[PDB]
Amino acid sequence: QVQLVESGGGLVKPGGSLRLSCAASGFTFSDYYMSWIRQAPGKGLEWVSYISSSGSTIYYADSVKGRFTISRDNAKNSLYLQMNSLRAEDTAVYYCARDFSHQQLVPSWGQGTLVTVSSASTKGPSVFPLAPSTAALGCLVKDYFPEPVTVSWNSGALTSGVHTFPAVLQSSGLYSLSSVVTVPSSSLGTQTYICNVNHKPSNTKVDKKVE
Amino acid sequence: TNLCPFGEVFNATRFASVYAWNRKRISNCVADYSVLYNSASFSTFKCYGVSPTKLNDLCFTNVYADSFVIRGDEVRQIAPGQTGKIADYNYKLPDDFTGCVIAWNSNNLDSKVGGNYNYLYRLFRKSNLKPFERDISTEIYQAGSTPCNGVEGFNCYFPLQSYGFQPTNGVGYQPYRVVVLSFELLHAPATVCG
Amino acid sequence: DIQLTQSPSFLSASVGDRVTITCRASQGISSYLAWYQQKPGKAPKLLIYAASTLQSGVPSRFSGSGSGTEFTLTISSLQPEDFATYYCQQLNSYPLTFGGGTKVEIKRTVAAPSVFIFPPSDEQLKSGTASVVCLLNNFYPREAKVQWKVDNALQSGNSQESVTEQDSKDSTYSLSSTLTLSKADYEKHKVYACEVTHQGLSSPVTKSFNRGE
Ligand SMILES: *[C@@H]1O[C@H](CO)[C@@H](O)[C@H](O)[C@H]1NC(C)=O
Repeated sequence: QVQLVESGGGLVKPGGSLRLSCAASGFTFSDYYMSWIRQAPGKGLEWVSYISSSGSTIYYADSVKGRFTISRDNAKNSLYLQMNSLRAEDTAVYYCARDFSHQQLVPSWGQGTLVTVSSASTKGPSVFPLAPSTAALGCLVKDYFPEPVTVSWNSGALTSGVHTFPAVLQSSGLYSLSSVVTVPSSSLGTQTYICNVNHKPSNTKVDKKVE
Repeated sequence: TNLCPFGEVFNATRFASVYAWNRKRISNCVADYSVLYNSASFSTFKCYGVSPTKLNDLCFTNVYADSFVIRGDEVRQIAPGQTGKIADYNYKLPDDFTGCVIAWNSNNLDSKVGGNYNYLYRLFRKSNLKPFERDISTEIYQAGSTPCNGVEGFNCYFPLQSYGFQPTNGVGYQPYRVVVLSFELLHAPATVCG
Repeated sequence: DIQLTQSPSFLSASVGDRVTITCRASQGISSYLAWYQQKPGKAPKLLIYAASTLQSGVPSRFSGSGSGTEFTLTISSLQPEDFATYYCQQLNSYPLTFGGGTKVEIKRTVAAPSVFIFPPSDEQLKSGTASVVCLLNNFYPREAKVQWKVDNALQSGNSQESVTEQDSKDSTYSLSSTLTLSKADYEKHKVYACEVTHQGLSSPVTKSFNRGE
């Protein structure tokens, strides 16, 4: 089951540093070249750096040359990126990816990590119900930072009819969210509806029952 | 008179990588070849033209000692008549070779937890090495018919693959330090004796 | 530094239509190319690699072609679940370069927006900032004017909105305009109403509520 689990990431005071880690399973990792490719919010794919299958060879983009240090450990199959002197511009989702073996030109990517380079202290959101008046109820996620939130309705057991929206960046500098789920009007007094928010950046996990 | 600095060659702190194997010229001295044998700390000790006993009883015009690092999977190839990744593209001994090949396991000194990425062999080469030839090229090799423009990429790979030396490795992929003694005889007088 | 030139930037098609995308490389790259499909904020996923060959688990409708400079990706019968951005990647020489990317829309029969409206609950007023929300649910197409009236008075600039992506099933968008008010401005006025205008509606729909049921 080829899979690259990435980890680390998050809110870095500009000028600081962060490490990015990529746990490789499912293949002979020591055969494959590897790469670090970042993607600004809703912009292209920017390749940043790579490392040979043996770690003999290494190159960096001019956008990160000297600033980032890429590395691989081949017994623990991981691949590492040490990012120093982070800028405003360096804010991106960062992806690791197998580029190719000597023999199988078959890429594959990891789930990414939100490297969010700014000066704002992390704040936990507030969660208010969007109670019903077929019926429609929801959840209100307000005043959090940085991204992301995750909303899940009845613990991932209610996924039919959910629309969780994008984060609106308020004038205060804080993100707001909204997540709503439509339901059988008749099933309202019988079935209990609870929304689960989880904000790993501030270690906040709330469960509001909606009624 | 003088002693042969064989102790500088074996017990040296730095060894070179195979592709740039380090050869040193030993001359005008006397060393004990029985004493090298009487180590019994060498895992490999094979001599090819000479008896390890009759070596203290000999004189040659020049003694040549080449020092590099390989892995154990690869030690069987530092021998005449061997074909392999190392035996072809890194360091090849002729078929008339008279000499000794000595190698021991250097995993304690020559590997690191993060990856000792400093020793390298030539995985890719257009043709086989001539015996005792050194290739130091870092041209970006070409496997498939698309050219390379000097950069690496699919079917255009960098010729030098770093050994990924970690101590947790298995025996075959652990570093073995190696020294090859070749013994030359030419019309010039003898300089290395017993 | 091989540049990739991919067209179109944006294509819109209906279910079962044959989408065709072109990526042209600024030099010979002779089949060292892959094709990815990236849903929003998600990892790019592999569909085609080696210019023509279909990854395991990628529906047979997807297909690649080309060698040298001209490369095409083809969806022989588009699906409601192919709404994405599609990139090509050049693997011939590092740095790895990518195509521009092609967004893909799904075209569907007009739908009307079910419009619910929601109050500042009963907790936000402990915080002094009330928030009214207006939900425009399951409409097509993407364009919609939401209008916030507090006592038949137009509110500009105190309202933020965001829109989902196309449903993986029926291609409708949903939208939420969030109005923000101080506790004193929410207590200052009675009728709060949300005026929605959309292609699917013959006349502008307005759901209201009275502070105090
Ligand atoms: C290397 O060191 C050991 C310990 O001093 C010594 O006995 C051995 O003979 C040395 N090797 C050579 C080739 O001199």
